Amino acid sequence: TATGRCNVTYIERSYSNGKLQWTVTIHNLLGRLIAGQEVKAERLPSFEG
Amino acid sequence: LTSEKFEVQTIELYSDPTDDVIFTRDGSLIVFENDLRPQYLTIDLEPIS
Repeated sequence: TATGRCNVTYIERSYSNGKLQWTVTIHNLLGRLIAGQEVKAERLPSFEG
Repeated sequence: LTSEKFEVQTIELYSDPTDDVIFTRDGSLIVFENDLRPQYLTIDLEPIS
């Protein structure tokens, strides 16, 4: 997001409403997270979170 | 259409090789174990006179 970028060691994803819920696993945080944040993958352009 | 109306995350994908023998490559690492997932291996037999 705006607040920063950090790397995820792996994700699990579990079910709410039938859309999966990815629950990732990260090292650290740059900047204060927010519920809504504008998300993009550092490594990938294609994905959106 | 998107994922909510879909249920399961991990789907065994079924395929029939043109090949008798299977080739591991990179992170392509075959495994057999049973107790955890039995549903792949099935042994059957006919006793004979």
